[PDB]
Amino acid sequence: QVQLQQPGAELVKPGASVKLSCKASGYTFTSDWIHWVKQRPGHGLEWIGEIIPSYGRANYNEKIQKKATLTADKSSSTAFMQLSSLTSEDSAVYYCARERGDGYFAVWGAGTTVTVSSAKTTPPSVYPLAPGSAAQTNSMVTLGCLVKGYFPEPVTVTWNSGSLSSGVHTFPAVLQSDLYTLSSSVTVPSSSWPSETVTCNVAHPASSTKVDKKIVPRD
Amino acid sequence: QVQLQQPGAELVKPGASVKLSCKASGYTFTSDWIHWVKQRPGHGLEWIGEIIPSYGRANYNEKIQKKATLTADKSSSTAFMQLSSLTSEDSAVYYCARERGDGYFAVWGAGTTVTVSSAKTTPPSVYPLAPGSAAQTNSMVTLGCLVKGYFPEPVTVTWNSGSLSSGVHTFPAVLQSDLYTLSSSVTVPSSSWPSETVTCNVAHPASSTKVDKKIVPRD
Amino acid sequence: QVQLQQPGAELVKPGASVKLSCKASGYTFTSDWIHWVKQRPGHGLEWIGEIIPSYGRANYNEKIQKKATLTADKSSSTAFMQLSSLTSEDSAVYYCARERGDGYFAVWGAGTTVTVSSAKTTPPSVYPLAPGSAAQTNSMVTLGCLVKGYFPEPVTVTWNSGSLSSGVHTFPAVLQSDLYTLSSSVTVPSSSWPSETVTCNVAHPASSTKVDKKIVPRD
Amino acid sequence: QVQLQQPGAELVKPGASVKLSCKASGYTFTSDWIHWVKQRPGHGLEWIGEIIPSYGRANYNEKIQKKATLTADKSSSTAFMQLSSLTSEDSAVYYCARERGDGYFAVWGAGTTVTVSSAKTTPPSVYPLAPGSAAQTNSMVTLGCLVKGYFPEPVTVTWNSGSLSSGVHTFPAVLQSDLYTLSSSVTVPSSSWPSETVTCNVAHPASSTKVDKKIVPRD
Amino acid sequence: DILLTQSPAILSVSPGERVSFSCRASQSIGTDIHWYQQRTNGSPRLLIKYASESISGIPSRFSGSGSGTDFTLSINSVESEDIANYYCQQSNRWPFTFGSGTKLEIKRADAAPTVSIFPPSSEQLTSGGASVVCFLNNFYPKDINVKWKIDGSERQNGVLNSWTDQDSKDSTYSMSSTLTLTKDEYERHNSYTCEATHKTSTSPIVKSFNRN
Amino acid sequence: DILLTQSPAILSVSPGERVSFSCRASQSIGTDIHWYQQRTNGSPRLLIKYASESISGIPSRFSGSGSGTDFTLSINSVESEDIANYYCQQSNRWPFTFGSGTKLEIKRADAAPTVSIFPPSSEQLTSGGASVVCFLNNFYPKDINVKWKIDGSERQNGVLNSWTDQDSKDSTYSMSSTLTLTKDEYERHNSYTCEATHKTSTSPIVKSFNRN
Amino acid sequence: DILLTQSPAILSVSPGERVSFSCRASQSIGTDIHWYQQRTNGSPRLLIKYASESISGIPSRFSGSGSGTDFTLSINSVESEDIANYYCQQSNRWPFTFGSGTKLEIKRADAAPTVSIFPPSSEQLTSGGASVVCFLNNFYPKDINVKWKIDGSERQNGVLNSWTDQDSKDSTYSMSSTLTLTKDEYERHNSYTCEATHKTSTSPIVKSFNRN
Amino acid sequence: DILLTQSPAILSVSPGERVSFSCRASQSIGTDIHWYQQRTNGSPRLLIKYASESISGIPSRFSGSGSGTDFTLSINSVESEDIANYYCQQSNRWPFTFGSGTKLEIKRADAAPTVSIFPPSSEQLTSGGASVVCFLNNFYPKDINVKWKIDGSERQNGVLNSWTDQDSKDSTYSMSSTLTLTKDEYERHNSYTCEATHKTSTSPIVKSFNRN
Ligand SMILES: CCCCCC[N+](CCCCCC)(CCCCCC)CCCCCC
Ligand SMILES: CCCCCCCCCO
Ligand SMILES: CCCCCCCCCO
Ligand SMILES: CCCCCCCCCO
Ligand SMILES: CCCCCCCCCO
Ligand SMILES: c1ccc2[nH]ccc2c1
Ligand SMILES: c1ccc2[nH]ccc2c1
Ligand SMILES: c1ccc2[nH]ccc2c1
Ligand SMILES: c1ccc2[nH]ccc2c1
Repeated sequence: QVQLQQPGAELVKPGASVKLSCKASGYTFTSDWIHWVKQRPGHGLEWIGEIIPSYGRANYNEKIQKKATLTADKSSSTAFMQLSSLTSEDSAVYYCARERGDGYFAVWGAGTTVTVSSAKTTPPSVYPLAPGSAAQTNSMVTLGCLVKGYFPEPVTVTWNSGSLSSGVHTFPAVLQSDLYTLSSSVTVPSSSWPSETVTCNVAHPASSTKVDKKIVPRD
Repeated sequence: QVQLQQPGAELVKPGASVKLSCKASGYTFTSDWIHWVKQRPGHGLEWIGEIIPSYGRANYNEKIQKKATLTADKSSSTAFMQLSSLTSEDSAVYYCARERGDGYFAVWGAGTTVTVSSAKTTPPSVYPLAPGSAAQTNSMVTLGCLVKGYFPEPVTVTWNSGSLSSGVHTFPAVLQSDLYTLSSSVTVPSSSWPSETVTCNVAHPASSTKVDKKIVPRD
Repeated sequence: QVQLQQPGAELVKPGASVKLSCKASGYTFTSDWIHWVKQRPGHGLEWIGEIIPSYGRANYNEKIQKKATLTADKSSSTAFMQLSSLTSEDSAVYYCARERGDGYFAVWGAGTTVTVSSAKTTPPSVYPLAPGSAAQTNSMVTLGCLVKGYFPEPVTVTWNSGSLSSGVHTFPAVLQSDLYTLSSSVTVPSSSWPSETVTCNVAHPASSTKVDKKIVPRD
Repeated sequence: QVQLQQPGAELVKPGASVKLSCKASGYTFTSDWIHWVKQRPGHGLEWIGEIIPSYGRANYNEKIQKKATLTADKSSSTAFMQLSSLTSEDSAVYYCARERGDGYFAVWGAGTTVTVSSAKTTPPSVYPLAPGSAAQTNSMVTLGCLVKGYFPEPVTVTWNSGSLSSGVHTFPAVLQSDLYTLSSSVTVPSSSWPSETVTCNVAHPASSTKVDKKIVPRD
Repeated sequence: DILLTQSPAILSVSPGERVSFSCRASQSIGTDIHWYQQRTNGSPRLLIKYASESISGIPSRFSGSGSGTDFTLSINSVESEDIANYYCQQSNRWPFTFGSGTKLEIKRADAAPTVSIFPPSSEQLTSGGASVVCFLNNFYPKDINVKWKIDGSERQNGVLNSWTDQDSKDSTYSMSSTLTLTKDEYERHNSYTCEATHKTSTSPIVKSFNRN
Repeated sequence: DILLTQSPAILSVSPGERVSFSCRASQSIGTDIHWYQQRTNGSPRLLIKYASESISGIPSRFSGSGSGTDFTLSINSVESEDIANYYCQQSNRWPFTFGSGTKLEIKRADAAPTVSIFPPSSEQLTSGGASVVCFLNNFYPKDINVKWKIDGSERQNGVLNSWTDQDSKDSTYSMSSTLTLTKDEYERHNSYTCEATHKTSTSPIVKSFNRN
Repeated sequence: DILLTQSPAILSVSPGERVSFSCRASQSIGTDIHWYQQRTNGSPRLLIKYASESISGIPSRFSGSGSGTDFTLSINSVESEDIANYYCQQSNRWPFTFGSGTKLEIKRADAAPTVSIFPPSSEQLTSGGASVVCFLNNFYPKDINVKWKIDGSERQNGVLNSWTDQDSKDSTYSMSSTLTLTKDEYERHNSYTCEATHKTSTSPIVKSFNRN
Repeated sequence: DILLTQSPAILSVSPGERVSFSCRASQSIGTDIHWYQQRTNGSPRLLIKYASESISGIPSRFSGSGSGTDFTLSINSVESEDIANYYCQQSNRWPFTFGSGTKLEIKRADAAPTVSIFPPSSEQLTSGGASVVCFLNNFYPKDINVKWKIDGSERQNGVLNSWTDQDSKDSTYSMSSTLTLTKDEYERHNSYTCEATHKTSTSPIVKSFNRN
């Protein structure tokens, strides 16, 4: 099962402050350490700090400005990082991981995309992309769906809620006037469409949406 | 209170020899070390030696010509550095500092400016600088006073004996034909002058002077 | 006596797998280690691994792709290296050597030339080279014999099965259309030929040949 | 007194072999080591080896060809270095020195100039150099004497057997057709010559000479 | 604190070759190095621990080696699923530290894009905007040009493009180009074409649709 | 003895930026590094001890980090009071040793001088000499030219200038120019002007007084 | 793992000179270095162990020295039997490791080849092929040219050459050039000559035989 | 074995200046360095032991300092008797080792030679040879030219020169030039002159004697 559970997302205003959570399952020892690791986009991994829950002792990277304060609820197996007084510098995916006290990170969360913006949450508009009747075809057909006008990042996009994985491209969002936008491609054999249904599922954790959208041909 | 007390100044002739003093207050331990540190002008800090008073064992920097001999009077809490047979090389501010035997210098004296010269002590002449009646003014006014014809360095200059600190510039002395000279600026709101008095106090420790000088407008 | 005995040769097909042997004589201790060392042609020595027979514990070079598996029959004093799934990369002389647990290789085998080829074993054709009747002579005469159309390497070539060693040149084989070929020179005083017999012995271990060939003058 | 006594000189033929001696006085301990040090001309010092006499254990520089074999007669307080099978490479001053087992060389011999030559010992011819009657003079006068046609090096040259030291120049020998030659200068006040006698003493240890030569004016 | 240097920063290699990633430490750390893999938007995944110890799940293609200050991660015969960033990390002395990372890139055979043009949806139009999407898919090498022409005449306003990193299914690249106008402006034209220019053909691959 | 290297020697930075000073040791010294601050004519003041341990009095802007041979002093958001030299020092092995030092310099907004000309005092004149003082105050950047003109004609004899280092109240610079003559020579002229030329204006700022 | 660097890679020296081979380790290894010798097609042979300890069998010409990270193998007065590759190897820390090796090469006096041309054997001809062999033997220096002429006319088809490495009997080099045709083609010519061009003579050394 | 590097190899300095000689070791050796002095044809003399410990006999001008891998010998106010080579040596690990040495050279005021020409001795002539000696004495700087003229005509045959190293009495240099002929050849000329050309004068200093 998923050993470490973190929120997909958090938006924060400049000078404001956020509390990330990291919940754990599987074998818990009192000798276990939870670590937090920051990754700014298109950058590397940066150790921030660690805590040992069965106590509450925590240590921090001294080589960076100290934004963090770590804590744990030993009852609910949850670790928390208080990130306080953030700036745009502080925007990043923050992972948590678990180390059994023997120095490596066996297991990691999926991480929380933290966006520091004055701007406002906006759910995404989703729209099919079936091809025009003029377009001829091969032994394969390419369908797709277009996620736009959203903020903050991220979104995840699936094809038939996991079952369709071979043949899928999601592109990076592009930001313009404070709304991200992207598209996702999928390619099935033409003989499997539209008899066999094809649907793009789209999660946006910052507004807690998750909308399906079927791709039918054009009327 | 001021933990370490050193003379402002000492003049010495080439080949002559001087005894600097460093007196201590506050928590004294028998495990305490007093250090001496030399700083030639516009240069860095140079460790010279150390002594532990509650004993009289002293060690010296071996990487330099040995000018120093350290001693202490454990009764009067004073440490002494005998600088002997000096040249102009040896002209510098010498600090003393105190280290509790754990390797850092928590506390330092203000240091003794030691000048090695054939030349002669000369107290400073002080003169106002109020502006001419032709000069127009802002919401602020700049007064000043001019310290000249002195030797050796240094002098300190205050404005109303400490109370006026915001708005003050003392310039570095310039030496010409064996007398230093400098000026000090101060800037108050024009509406506070001359109703509210403004006075430059000027200490020259090598001649033990200390003269006030009020700044009135020009008759 | 010859302390370590290895086959001269083994041919293997791409993806196939071979078992080299290294048999030992002389003082055997239970504290002895057998090592294997690879030398690709015109390259250096590369440690592959070691085993201690009186146990069966073996260690391998971690810095290379692991082709080897070591074992021993403590009864027959033989060590084995299983080289598995080879490519042409893996073609090389592999030595075994013995280290008494004090870190150096006192004694080495002669090594096994391992060739990884789709091609087929071919014994060598041998042919004299006595000089033509037109050719005049010195106080020395040069005879020789020509080993050709063989595969895989190697061959050894002797002159009167060891007794003739001064004056001998064997040249490196050259490969063309999947058969190696070479020649070997020998130079005796002219007055010792052909009264005193002169014969080239030629071993090709991959086909288990070994043919003598006398060098008489030309009819 | 002179703690370590070595011969001034030894000549040796290529392939021949010599035994240098180093005799000791002053405080001898059984914990003392004698060292030998080689200095080729216009080169540095090169440690050769050491021995501890009160035992006979000796160690050698492993970084050089081993010409040396060390030994001692504990009875006569003498250490010996057997230099064997020499070449011109091996020509050099060899010092001995004494180290009390605490790593430095408090005391050194004067060293033995060892010359490796096919050539033959030749004592030196000595000749005055008083000035010609045409030559006028200052408050000082320069006399000198000329040591020539000798082999091998060295020679020492004194002026009144030690008493005259201020004002003396001995020049380096120059070698031509297997005989060295040099001169030595001395400069006294003109008023001290020739009333007060002036004499050049000249030792050549390889032929065991030592000749005085007075410097009178020219008849 | 221990500095971990990873060279080179980018490592291009051919399918099936043996590849090696370096990680040098600023002082001797035994074998307390661990190597992680992070795919595009993945989280990291432990591959090798204590420099050479296998983990379960991980293809035997992956091994590690080294001790002291020099470590190597190696992959026997690279393949598409290996396209990722690779990090090293030390536990020898506090604080734990990470290397700056190395990206693996596979040089594959050249491939031409598969182009697909997409009209706006009737859903989208309703809300008063119109975006036309072109997908330039599964090509190699990464460099490509997309041209938009409206009714025979090239347009440059209102176009956003996005390119995927190399793909772990087939070492190819892909690109989406998105043309965005109002309904107003989309209404007063007939023919949209996305043109694509790529090494693999001297002729552009062009794809068009008409509203009428 | 342990050599402590500080780079760079001068560190220019903008107000409010995060800044970092380096101190490298010639062999590993644990965390036995301590950092000091010395303002213009101040004595030194301990800022950080044992590489990262806070001292009381010191703004939390200041932190330190490192261990072994590489240490860093950092200031979160620099500000004017930080203008100083910064030294490092080791207690790991005898004798204690200091680094050569790094000066912090803040690039601020441009500012024009505030000029002020000052007649001699009647006190001074009494003794048989006369010095006229011009103050060029609170400008940025440091480069500036002062010109003296007597009765319309530039004079160069008898002038001494002195410039302050950057000021911890406002990161500006200041300068004093002092013109010194006898009473005799001051008597036989009417009009003294100090002219000042500075980046901030194409026109010089000029300040004059007349004795008559 | 310990890196052992050997410089230089090739070491040319004159007969009887003292020669020295270097082996530098990537960290201090006491005296746990051992030196091996490998002649052309020989297996290796231990020469020196623990940096300086003699082995029995080995001429006293060979010594070793060094400790820590710098080691030297030395030969007093090189001679022909010394022509070989020389390797170093460490046992200080696991795994054992080898240096990349140094080849010794002796510069000797110039020597002209001894040429010898050889007709095919009647044995060979039987099977339907014919190879003529020229031996260019015991020359120095290694560079040499062999020319084949058939009935006065240079041929280039069907020729294979092979050169020996320097020879441990006399520091010379040797070469074999082998001309291979069918019986058919060997039959329709009279005169084969192998010509040899070498530094030692301006005139080529030529050797010929005729079938008729 | 421990390598000891001495820089620079030559150290020129002015009388009375403080001078410093460096000695760097190839690994940390505590304070087990010792410094020796060797004058021209002297044997060496211990100056400083264990890096900084005074020896009795040695002027307090001499001190030493350093520990680990960097050591310094210093002389407060150099003077003529200090002209020598200076060596360092280590006892930290076997074998003991020496540095390659540094020569001290004092730049002094310029001085012109004192020339002196010397006829052969009657003793010498007896044996059937004749050498005339010129001494060029106590000059600075070292570069100088000596010319021989016989009866107005420059001779170059039969001349040997020798130059002293810098002199520990006065930092000057000296030179001897020796002209050697048979009695036969010395007999058939009248006037010998040794001419000397030196920086200090545009006119040569010339010295002559006549047999008649
Ligand atoms: C390899 C040095 C040999 C000395 C063995 C004892 N050490 C343990 C203490 C470690 C000190 C910090 C390295 C070193 C003690 C002597 C200090 C000289 C370095 C060896 C510990 C293993 C680390 C060696 C580098
Ligand atoms: C004997 C006392 C042991 C206490 C260890 C706890 C460490 C606390 C860390 O800051
Ligand atoms: C057992 C003797 C201890 C004496 C320690 C005092 C150190 C004096 C320093 O020179
Ligand atoms: C006390 C247990 C000792 C066992 C040692 C055997 C080592 C096995 C290697 O993998
Ligand atoms: C217990 C045995 C001690 C013997 C030490 C002597 C060393 C001899 C050196 O080669
Ligand atoms: C990826 C590929 C091509 C590109 N041209 C300009 C930016 C850019 C990004
Ligand atoms: C400070 C500023 C400007 C300057 N121009 C010449 C010296 C000098 C010093
Ligand atoms: C050995 C000698 C000479 C050569 N010329 C071309 C290859 C080659 C090899
Ligand atoms: C010392 C001084 C000058 C010299 N010119 C040529 C050799 C030589 C030696």
